Amino acid sequence: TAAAIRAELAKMEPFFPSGLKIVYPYDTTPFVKISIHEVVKTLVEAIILVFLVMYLFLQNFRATLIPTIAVPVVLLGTFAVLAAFGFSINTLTMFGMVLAIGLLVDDAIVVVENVERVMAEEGLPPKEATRKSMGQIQGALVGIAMVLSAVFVPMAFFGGSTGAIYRQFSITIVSAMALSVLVALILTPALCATMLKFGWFNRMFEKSTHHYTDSVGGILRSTGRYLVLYLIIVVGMAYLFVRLPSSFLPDEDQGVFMTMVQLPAGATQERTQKVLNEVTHYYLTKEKNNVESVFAVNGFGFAGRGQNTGIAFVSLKDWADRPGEENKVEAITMRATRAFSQIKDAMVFAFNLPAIVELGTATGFDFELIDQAGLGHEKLTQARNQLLAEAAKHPDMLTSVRPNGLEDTPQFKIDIDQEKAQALGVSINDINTTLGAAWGGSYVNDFIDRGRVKKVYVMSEAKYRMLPDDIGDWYVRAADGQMVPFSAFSSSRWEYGSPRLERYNGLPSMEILGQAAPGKSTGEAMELMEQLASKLPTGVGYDWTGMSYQERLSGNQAPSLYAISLIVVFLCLAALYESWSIPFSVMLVVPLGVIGALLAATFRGLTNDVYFQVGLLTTIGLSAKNAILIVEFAKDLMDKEGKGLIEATLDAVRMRLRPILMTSLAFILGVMPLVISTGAGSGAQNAVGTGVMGGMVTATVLAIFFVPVFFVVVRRRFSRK
Amino acid sequence: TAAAIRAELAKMEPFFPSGLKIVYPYDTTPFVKISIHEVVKTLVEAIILV
Amino acid sequence: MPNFFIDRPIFAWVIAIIIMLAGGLAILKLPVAQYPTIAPPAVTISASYPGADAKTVQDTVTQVIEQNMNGIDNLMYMSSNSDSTGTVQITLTFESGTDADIAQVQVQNKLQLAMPLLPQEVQQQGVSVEKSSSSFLMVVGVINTDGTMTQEDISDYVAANMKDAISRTSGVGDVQLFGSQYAMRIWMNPNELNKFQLTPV
Amino acid sequence: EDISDYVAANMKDAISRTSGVGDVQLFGSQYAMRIWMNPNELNKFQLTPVDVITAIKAQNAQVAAGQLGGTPPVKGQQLNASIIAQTRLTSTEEFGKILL
Amino acid sequence: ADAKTVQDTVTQVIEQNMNGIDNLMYMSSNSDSTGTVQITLTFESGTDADIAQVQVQNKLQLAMPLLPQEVQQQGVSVEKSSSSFLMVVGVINTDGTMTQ
Amino acid sequence: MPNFFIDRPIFAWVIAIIIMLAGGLAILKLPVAQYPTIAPPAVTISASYPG
Repeated sequence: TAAAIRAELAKMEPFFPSGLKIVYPYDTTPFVKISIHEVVKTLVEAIILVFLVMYLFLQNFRATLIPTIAVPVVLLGTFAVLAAFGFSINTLTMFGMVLAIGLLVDDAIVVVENVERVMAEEGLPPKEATRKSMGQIQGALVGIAMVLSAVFVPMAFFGGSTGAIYRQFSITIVSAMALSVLVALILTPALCATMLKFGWFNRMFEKSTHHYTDSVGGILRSTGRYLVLYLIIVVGMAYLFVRLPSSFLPDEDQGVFMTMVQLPAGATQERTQKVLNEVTHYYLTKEKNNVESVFAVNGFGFAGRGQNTGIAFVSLKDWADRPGEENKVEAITMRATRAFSQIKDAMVFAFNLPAIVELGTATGFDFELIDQAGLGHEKLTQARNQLLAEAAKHPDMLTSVRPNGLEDTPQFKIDIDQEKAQALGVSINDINTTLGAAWGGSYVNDFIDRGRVKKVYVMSEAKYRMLPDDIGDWYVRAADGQMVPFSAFSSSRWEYGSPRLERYNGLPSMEILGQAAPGKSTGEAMELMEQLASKLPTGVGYDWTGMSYQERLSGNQAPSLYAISLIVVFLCLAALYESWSIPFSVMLVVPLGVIGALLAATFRGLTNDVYFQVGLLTTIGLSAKNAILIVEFAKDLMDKEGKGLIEATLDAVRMRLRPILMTSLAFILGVMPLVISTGAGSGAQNAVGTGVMGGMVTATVLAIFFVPVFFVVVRRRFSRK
Repeated sequence: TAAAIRAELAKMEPFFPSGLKIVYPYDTTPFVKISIHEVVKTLVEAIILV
Repeated sequence: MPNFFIDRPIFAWVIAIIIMLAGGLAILKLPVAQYPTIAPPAVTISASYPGADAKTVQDTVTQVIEQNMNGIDNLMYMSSNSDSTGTVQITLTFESGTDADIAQVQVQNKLQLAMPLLPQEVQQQGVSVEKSSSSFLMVVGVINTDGTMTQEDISDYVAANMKDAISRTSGVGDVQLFGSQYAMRIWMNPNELNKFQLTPV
Repeated sequence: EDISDYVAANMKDAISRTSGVGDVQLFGSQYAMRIWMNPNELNKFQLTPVDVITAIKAQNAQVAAGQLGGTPPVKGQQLNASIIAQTRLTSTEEFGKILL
Repeated sequence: ADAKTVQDTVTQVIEQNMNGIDNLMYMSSNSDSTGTVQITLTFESGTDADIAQVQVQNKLQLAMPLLPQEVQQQGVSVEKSSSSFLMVVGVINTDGTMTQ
Repeated sequence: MPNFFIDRPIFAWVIAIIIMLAGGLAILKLPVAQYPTIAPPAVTISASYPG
């Protein structure tokens, strides 16, 4: 749509009068535009870091050109598949590729990272190595993938305002993972059989490998302290996990916000402007290093036109020009409100709309307060007045209850006496019109301006309709030609009426917004309200609409789902090793990753936003993957060899180091930017980035010396008696 | 839809005038709920004889 | 298995490529919309009664229209709400997944039943039904450098000459105009009407 | 003809906007403001229901009337309010006291 | 009529409101001297013709309040533009009894 | 097919667990009624203009 408008406009430009230009206030398009492109930059660039890590470990050109050209193949094919699946390109469907680039560098590493050894076994054979390495690996790849699936898919299975938000990650990754296998059984094998094949340098790892291979096994021996350690690191999470608050999506600086300025009902257009200026000025002067434009509009009600409301589309600079959170919409719009609420006799205020939250997390509750019987406006006002009152006495918990500007304002009745009227020969009709034409406009019919049919209205010159005493100017030809005046068939009397009538679902209503601010739970507030909404006089009902419709509706338990995932992560695993027992060797890693994540997320100022589950499953899962290959090599370097007890674990954890250390470092250094990002779309970057990096390092080493124990702890403790 | 009708009908009782009952005459929903108990039951029962 | 391509490559060195093109194509055309859609459709009839007034707008139009709303598939709620600025807006939030086209249609069948009851002044006024998000897509500033025209001259302009199309265009669900198109305005005067013995009638 | 009005003006509107709920025909009829003509007694006054209708139509009607502090105001201007004009008969006494 | 007397009373105003309508390419329009007004609107490639006839159509529905009573009587109609198709039977009388 | 699974029954048994576990959910959130959509659809026009 925006391409069009802007291009429609175009056709215009060439023809308007002289000095008439289209400026561009608050537009939301370019953020989105820049945003999902500031993400592309990531992928594009992180395929670079990966190319370098795949060097400090492999030290060749064309032997590097192979694993680094895997993710770009896979990813491209994901976009195709996305399209097939009638999906789109957007943040979620992108980070999903980001969080998935791990799952690609690795599956490529793993392969060539293997035909890399076995080249240390056969002297000099390429096709033999690559092929030999396959087979004793191929059925392994097909299984991880057939298992990670489940670490993703059982989300994006609970639906809701949300649900579809996760289904985006889910799909993008469940596939693009699959393509990783097709590349794996097609591109990576060959090609790595086509172009495959410092004493204080190279020697770094290798010297430090045995020292690893040593430290292992010997562990948990003449001090069982280690198998305890887990129940510690575990009891580690669970704590911190309930301490870390949850959130849907992190609000972001789009580069634009707007400012309400609703005065109280009955204000004057001329005053409303006053307020509006000043708001227009404050921004102009003070935060001028940010505020780049201010399209001050007055009379424009967001919930209906009005002489007493208005709006201010404020528009910032390029972000780039605004370093540090002080120059972020949140802060800019923090002080911006402190300054108002001051020198301003009206309820002015600014704020940044919550991205992707067409109602999802607008924090609080709509509580429509309906008139369930033939009650009336007045009564109902009151019944709200009470419900409103109590609301105040319970501030114990965090609240801020209130209505929407339907405050009764003075009306001026004028009661026409049909008798005196027909008494004096006047008709009611002639009067009616006179009333309702001088003082309420009227459109006769359609003149034509410059070949563009336009409207025609008869009404009183302002100056003859501004105070009740003017209703004394109009007289009205009777049937005797005698001009008679209103004060002769009428009489007026001030009173109170309402400038706004709600209704909700056919019954008259009155919206009461409000929240349970930092402290209590959004389900207590409601409970409470429902509680004291059952006092109020007979006839008064209530109901939820909006964020609260969706609260009592759309929360399809995650653990309830994530369990069905355990069952499937296991049945798969077992499925794979044929053992109702071996698989616990790997599942057990789960914690070693989320341990890092549930940290950093606490260290940095972060939440349980999405982008945390995605980087929580990408590790939770990936982690369980490097663990397969280090529990797979046993039961094998054991069941199909001259080795056993620890002899199994031996070259297993020994051969699972170069890979791990490579991938883990391939991914991490790759997610670098994300973590501390510039500022445009940062919100989402930073949150992805801190959750992963600090959840990777925490489960790379802190697992490398840890799966081994598991495996043994596992089956050795199954052959006990 | 039955489960909504009655569910709404539940919302508009609390405010009924002094004494007003909502008889539920003709409704073809108990039948469904049964002619599914039968079959479903004969299924287990099927399973059994086999 | 891998074997195949291991010996005979240049056959996997093409899959990759084709596969890659598939993503090239599929990118030139994949919708880069903001983020997925999650917002339940909403239609909002919205009439208007010149200088009318709240209780008047609403006992006389809004109740009318609402009563007439039924037979509307997937409909979470509706919520009239209408100002005494002689003006109304009634907005129905249909489920999620609901085909906007059809509700928008749906709704329109009903309301058309009431057209015939509204007061003439609301008919002629124009009455309208819509299918859009409430938040604003974008704003289009129109300024005048020479100061060769005024606020009132620009609201016109714009109207004559630019809404029209805006208003008309796939995508442009609803254009508000931040002013007003011109109109022969007959600012009367009573003393006179009085002198010569005339009335606005 | 007391309760029917109830369910019609009190519950047929939501039922029929409820989920699944197709169409919704009502075994009853909402409350009209029934006004029964008397032939010989209308005659008694030289009046046809035509006249009646005339009255009903100007006695019980709503009338838009504009606002003090109108749409565009004079430079000054402070007071801004609706001017409520004629209006609809809510009771049944009035319907009875209409002036023929 | 005549073109002004029509483009001013109807081509427009109607065409003032074609706004809301989905996948619209362009809308041309004719205002001839016989009181005819055709205002066809070709729409993007494979849009659902049935659903664009709607809106278009349904959106006239709001301008009529505005059309003059001469026109709204004849009725503006809306259809899918084809104006040469399948067969065209003809019915003549070859014994000068029946006129056009 | 056999000779696998017969040799390697866990996997097998596993597949049998999944099919069951996967499905059988689809009994706790799958629609219920007497007959599905059986009647053809109909539409009615409705005119109604005084005696």
